[PDB]
Amino acid sequence: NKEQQNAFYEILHLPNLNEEQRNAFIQSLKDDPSQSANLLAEAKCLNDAQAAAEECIAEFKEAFSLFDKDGDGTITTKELGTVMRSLGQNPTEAELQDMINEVDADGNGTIDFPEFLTMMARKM
Ligand SMILES: [Ca+2]
Ligand SMILES: [Ca+2]
Repeated sequence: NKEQQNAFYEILHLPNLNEEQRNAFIQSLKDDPSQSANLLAEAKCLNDAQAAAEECIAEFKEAFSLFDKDGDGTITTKELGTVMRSLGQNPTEAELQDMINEVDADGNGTIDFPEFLTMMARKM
């Protein structure tokens, strides 16, 4: 309860959060203060997505790692499928292909972290 306390305060005073959002980070950092640095980062991104670039990239990396299970810095068509069918969805292997193709810049059949970034940026 030393650097925890700091983050706590900082979240309290992040201007742009609404008080439902504020409340979320707060009581959740109470139940698990070991997670202090991570909740601050997420809120920092939530509050100013332009100003909190590193914190957004931070969180977005962990999102990447979720699909990129073998960790070769790339999301294959298979890894997409592997993740999705684990979520009870049943895609035809032709939609998995259309889903990668729809966010693939250099058109090499997979998805790199920069391409991943663009997709996130796009909606919103
Ligand atoms: Ca991979
Ligand atoms: Ca690519």
